[PDB]
Amino acid sequence: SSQIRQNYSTEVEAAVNRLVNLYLRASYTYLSLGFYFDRDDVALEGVCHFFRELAEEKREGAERLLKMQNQRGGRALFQDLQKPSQDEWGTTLDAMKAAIVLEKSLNQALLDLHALGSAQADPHLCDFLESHFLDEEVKLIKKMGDHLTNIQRLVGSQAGLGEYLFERLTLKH
Amino acid sequence: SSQIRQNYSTEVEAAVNRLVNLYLRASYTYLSLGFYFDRDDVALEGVCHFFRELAEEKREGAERLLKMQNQRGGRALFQDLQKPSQDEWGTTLDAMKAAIVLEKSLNQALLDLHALGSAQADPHLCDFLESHFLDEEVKLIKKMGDHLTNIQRLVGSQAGLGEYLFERLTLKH
Amino acid sequence: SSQIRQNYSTEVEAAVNRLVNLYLRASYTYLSLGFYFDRDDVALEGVCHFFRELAEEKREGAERLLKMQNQRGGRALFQDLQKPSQDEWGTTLDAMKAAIVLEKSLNQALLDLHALGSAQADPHLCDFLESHFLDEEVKLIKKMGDHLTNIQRLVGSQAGLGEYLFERLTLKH
Amino acid sequence: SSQIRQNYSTEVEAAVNRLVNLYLRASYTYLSLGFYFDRDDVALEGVCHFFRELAEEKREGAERLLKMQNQRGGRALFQDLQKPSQDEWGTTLDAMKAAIVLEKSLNQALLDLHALGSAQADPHLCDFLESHFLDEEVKLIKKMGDHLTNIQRLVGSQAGLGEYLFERLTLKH
Amino acid sequence: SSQIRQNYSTEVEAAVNRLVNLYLRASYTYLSLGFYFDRDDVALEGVCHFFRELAEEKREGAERLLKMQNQRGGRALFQDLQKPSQDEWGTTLDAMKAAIVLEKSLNQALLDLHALGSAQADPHLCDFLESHFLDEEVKLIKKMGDHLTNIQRLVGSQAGLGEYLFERLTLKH
Ligand SMILES: [Rh+]
Ligand SMILES: [Rh+]
Ligand SMILES: [Rh+]
Ligand SMILES: [Rh+]
Ligand SMILES: [Rh+]
Ligand SMILES: [Rh+]
Ligand SMILES: [Rh+]
Ligand SMILES: [Rh+]
Ligand SMILES: [Rh+]
Ligand SMILES: [Rh+]
Repeated sequence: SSQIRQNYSTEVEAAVNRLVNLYLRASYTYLSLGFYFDRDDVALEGVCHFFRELAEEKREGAERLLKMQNQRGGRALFQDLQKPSQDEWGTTLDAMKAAIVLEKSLNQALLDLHALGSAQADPHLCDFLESHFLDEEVKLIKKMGDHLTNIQRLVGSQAGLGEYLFERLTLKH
Repeated sequence: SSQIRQNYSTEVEAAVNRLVNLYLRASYTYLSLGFYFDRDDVALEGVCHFFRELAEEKREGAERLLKMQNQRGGRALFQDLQKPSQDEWGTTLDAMKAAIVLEKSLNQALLDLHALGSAQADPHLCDFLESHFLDEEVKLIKKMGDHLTNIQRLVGSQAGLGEYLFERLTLKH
Repeated sequence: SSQIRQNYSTEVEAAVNRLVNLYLRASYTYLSLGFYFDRDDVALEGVCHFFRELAEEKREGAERLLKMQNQRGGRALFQDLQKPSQDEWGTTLDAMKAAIVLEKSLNQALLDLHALGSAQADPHLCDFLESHFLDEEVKLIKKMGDHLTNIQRLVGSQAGLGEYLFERLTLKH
Repeated sequence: SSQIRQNYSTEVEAAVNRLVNLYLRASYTYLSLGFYFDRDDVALEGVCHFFRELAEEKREGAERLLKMQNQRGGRALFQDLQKPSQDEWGTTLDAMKAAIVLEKSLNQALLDLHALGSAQADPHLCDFLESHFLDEEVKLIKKMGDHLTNIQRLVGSQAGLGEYLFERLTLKH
Repeated sequence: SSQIRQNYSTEVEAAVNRLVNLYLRASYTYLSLGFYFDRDDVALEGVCHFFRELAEEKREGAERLLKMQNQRGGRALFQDLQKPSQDEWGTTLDAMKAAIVLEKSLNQALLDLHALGSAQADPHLCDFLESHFLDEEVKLIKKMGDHLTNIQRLVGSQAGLGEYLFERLTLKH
């Protein structure tokens, strides 16, 4: 390019690069979450596994965006990746709350990009986001909301017991 | 028909149509119960599965009745299907109580129909209800009573914990 | 929820609940159609099979909508299900005409919902309807139009003969 | 016996022997029907097959009754078997009408025997008739009624054509 | 070329290019015929299949000619492809008549080319037409003549019935 670029605005190109940064930031956040749950003084393997899988999914999301950027003739531009918001993530409940906040933020960014593409008359972009991002995000947020509810029901007056049981009976493979 | 109809009273034909409505109503009730347990703020997958399976069983029961109606030369007549008694179903305990009430009502309707058939000297009807309905209903009600007892034992002073454990350890496949 | 709900209007939530009622009503209509063709004085097995399969498809459509409602954080609300428009459905031709009228009505409801979602800036909804409903409906209506044409060609001056042949040579498996 | 006989009245024993004669008579009637359709000037193989299968089923019914008679300690007593009501059976329509008349007569005899057994407080008899006779008869009569309807629809103004098509497309394996 | 060209006249080269245009035109005609029979108000799947297969065969014929043109050192030259002679094709009978007219025209063009090749002393050309075109065309025209005869016999006084039966019992796979 510019030998292939067609109907692909500079605005959308810039927003795609920003979304890549957001997805890589989310991947980094999930990497931190996963290793926190691997600490010997935390030790919840099912929760390490849940977050490590999400780190992989977010990195895959970034790569799909980057591939799309190149398919349209746009140019990938990478920025610094800011460190995650916390160094320690508290309880499973605290972590799951932070994760849903994070996913809602990604979802809103996807919706904003879809709106931009619709405004720019870019149906390929709209289709691409629909096909590989919007429903995945909705399904993920539903799963996290389900988890949050189960974690909340388990707090009772025996929070340690509840945290163990949720990891053993819901999260662990 | 009337080319095949033999020993099949208008009373039994009408009661079969009413029973079809009752079974379809029960199927609809179980559909509502299943989706309630799928809500992100309820999130008890084993309970969604239990009730969704029952919705299927009740619809199958209605279809078996309708097939029998046609085999005897009776005429299926459908009525409005009233919506389920509740929009929200409370706890697993509340739902299981509502389900046993519902099944007892179906059972009583089957017993009433059997009595009508016996009064009408209709042994095919009596056999049909015996063969595919009465024992199924008894087995189902026993299972629900077993579940109720286990749910009740689990309430303790930690109801959330008990509700989670019953779903994980009894209901989930 | 409201812990997961995002970009999901009360208008769309209400319209989804109405569409569920429409699909369940259509399922009930096809149940009635199927059993009518099973009557000993009608006895067209291929036509029973065609309509019974459609009853299943419409119920599946309702369930997909209900699952989506929960994924978005909306709340399923069920209403009375009105009985089908007829108790007896006439000829295969009459039934197929009623079925296309019914499917066109479902299609229009889908189009209205898509328009609402587009107006509400809800791309997940738009995608969902596109992905699992709009093309299925178009394909189904085409098939029914094909059937209608073949049935119409077969009426001739020997309608009974034509009705038998269409059931034997087009509909029966 | 009388070493095993228990709760088995002379009335029921006599009625079982009469029912055996009725079933063997029906088997003989179906044998005649089958061979009539095998005549070179009739030549409807699907109709020969339908009636020959029924001859076998009726003989099996007689044998099940005779086995039951011996299991209860009753004594089989055979009478002359009267020849079938006709030597020539007309059209497929005529034959199917005669067959439904015949099956209705067997059904009524079964119902009469069930009533006798109920009056004699003979639950084994009632169960036996329910288990192997009443539903089989209902299913058979439904099938014949279905056939009659299809045959009737096919008469049109081209009866020969209709008779051929029904044999080829419904009856033939 | 001209490095390979040997015994290949400019006359034959030009006639091969014209025949390519004729075969592609025939392919286009069969494409139109196929989609006409797919219309919801025509709906004869066996006839769509028959003509769609012929569209493929004619395109293959054109490609074989083009390959031969290159093997001999001739130069493919493409011309505009005129649209088919009709937009709507009437009955199966009308379509089959148009198809035989079309195939006879292709056959005559093949015969004319063979005569040209014989006149030009071009045995490779003569062999090529014999090997892959002349017998295929004769076999195809025989099949179409067979179909025409069967369609004509079926018109009777019930043309719709006949058109359905021919599609179901001769054409459909
Ligand atoms: Rh996993
Ligand atoms: Rh979109
Ligand atoms: Rh299950
Ligand atoms: Rh009974
Ligand atoms: Rh099917
Ligand atoms: Rh859309
Ligand atoms: Rh058979
Ligand atoms: Rh009985
Ligand atoms: Rh083919
Ligand atoms: Rh030659």
